[PDB]
Amino acid sequence: SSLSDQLAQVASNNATVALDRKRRQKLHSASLIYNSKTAATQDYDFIFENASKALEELSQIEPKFAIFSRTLFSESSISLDRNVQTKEEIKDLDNAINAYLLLASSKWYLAPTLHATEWLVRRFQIHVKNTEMLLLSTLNYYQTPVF
Amino acid sequence: GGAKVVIEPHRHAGVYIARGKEDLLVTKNMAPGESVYGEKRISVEEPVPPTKVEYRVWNPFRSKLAAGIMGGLDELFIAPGKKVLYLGAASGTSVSHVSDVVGPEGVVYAVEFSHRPGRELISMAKKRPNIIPIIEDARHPQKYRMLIGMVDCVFADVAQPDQARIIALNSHMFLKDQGGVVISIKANCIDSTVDAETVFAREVQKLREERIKPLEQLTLEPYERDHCIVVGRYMRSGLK
Amino acid sequence: SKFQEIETNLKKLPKLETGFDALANKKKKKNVLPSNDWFTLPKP
Amino acid sequence: AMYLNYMKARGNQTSYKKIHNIYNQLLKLHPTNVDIWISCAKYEYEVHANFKSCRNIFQNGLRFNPDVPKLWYEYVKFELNFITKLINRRKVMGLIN
Amino acid sequence: MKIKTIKRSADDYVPVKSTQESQMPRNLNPELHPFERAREYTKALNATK
Amino acid sequence: PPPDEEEQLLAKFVFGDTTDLQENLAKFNADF
RNA sequence: GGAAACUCAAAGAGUGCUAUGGUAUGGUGACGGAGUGCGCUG
Repeated sequence: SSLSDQLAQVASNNATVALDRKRRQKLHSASLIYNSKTAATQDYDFIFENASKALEELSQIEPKFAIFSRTLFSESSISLDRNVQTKEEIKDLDNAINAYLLLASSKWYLAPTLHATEWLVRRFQIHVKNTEMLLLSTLNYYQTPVF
Repeated sequence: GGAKVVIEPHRHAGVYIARGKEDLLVTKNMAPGESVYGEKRISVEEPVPPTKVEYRVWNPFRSKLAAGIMGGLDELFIAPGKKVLYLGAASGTSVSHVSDVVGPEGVVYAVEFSHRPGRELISMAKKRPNIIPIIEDARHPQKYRMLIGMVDCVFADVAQPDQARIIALNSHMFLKDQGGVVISIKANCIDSTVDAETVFAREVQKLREERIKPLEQLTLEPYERDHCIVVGRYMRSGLK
Repeated sequence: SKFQEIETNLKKLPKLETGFDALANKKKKKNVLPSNDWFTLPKP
Repeated sequence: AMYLNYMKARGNQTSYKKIHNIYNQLLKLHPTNVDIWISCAKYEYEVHANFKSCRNIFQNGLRFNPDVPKLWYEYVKFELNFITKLINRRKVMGLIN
Repeated sequence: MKIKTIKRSADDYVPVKSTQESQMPRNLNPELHPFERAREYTKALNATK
Repeated sequence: PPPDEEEQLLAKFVFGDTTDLQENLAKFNADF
């Protein structure tokens, strides 16, 4: 194989790491609520606090989201970076993300689940890391703007 | 009178030329459906159906600024987003044309001192919302320093011998750096003992003494005898 | 005993009310709601 | 107000002139907001019992915004509280002496 | 066997929001900054010029 | 020098300790 | 020459943003607070 092929492989491996400001902007402007110019200027604290509000709304609708408030939506997860822990911690949080996605697959018609999984999109990069489970979970909604 | 013209954009932004067999200097109309001083209008149907928008003929024998435009000025500073401080807004004759050249997103502060012209200015500024009429003497800019902030061009159609002092005071208060200073000098109203070139040279010297660098002057001769427009910019540091 | 009634009256006198330190200890219940030119002639 | 609350609750270690400084600059920036005048005078009467300065605060606030009736009502409330404390200390000095 | 490498983590070095400036970590080791006499000699010469 | 539970709670806040976070991610096991 | 773009770089111009240490917190128990005395202002 060729050098550009092997480098496309290392780009696909390092897809989520922000190695300068321009890649961080292009990578953090990928939101599910806001457009790119607002989404690039938002913080982690802002999107976390309104995603925690939306998870409280989603949890009082369906009470199986409270353990996701315990682990995936806690305040240690504001500073938890995805691509800094090993493969075993990665598989732990990726089956956490799979649990959240196949729990909240049914709830996709009501905006608290959009504002709640906004934080999985922007903190844990599940649109590019945990992407097969995201497509498979929301496959039903294909005539809808959320898909 | 019922004929058809083609509207075409001028070099200057915000003003147009209507070509027929005699071509007309033309501006867009900010208040469509009425004329302000009896000029003629042009109604185009631009393409919900198309809308009838209209245009007003700028008369160079009733506007020193239009006489300057169609004599040929290299740069007006009256532009379609700007703020113009019109000094000597003697009625709504040229202020309406400056107002709709400047457009809905820009502001024209029309300063006039007499009161029946001020009444007509306020009734015109109702249907042209981008006109702030200021009834005050321009020789004391502090009396209306609270109503105006940071204009981009001053236009001076005052006809007083203390013209350059009025222009300098209003520029030092409200004009920004490298902003426009357009002056209509009337030689006979400044003083009639000397000739027109002497009084234009003295007024240009007064402007550069009050640090307004003149870029350009134009005599505007077929429409007015012994007039001038001097276009300068407010340099504020380094005419050199 | 001979003045505890007026000490309680000083305790129950109407105090000066603000909303300023309550404004310091205020919290919010806020959600998040989702997300031609005048002068250009028409090109024919 | 979080600044003022932390600075007041710091206790003996802070200085009441340090609270006076931030009251002075806050009242300078917001003269029209009236609850700051009430809070300033309430801190300097209901904690320090400084009647002269409290009267000065209320008169300066009523100089600035003499339009909201809330400052008027809190001033008549302060004056009634001051005269009630005056006559109760008279009654107490009679009942003791 | 315990093992630890350099975890740079990219949250401390390139900022999340685009409106704010990048972090400039410092390290005052003279090993990191080698030509300390020549560099400020040339800065003093460029200052005199 | 014993430990303390309140001390270790706000110490886990102050030192930025994700140890209970990784414990919960390893523990939760998708029990529902 | 032409076309495409959530493509990759090299540069230019303009605009936006409190863009604010004229010599950086009230305080290394060497410290702070209270009070007194001196000093200062009208």
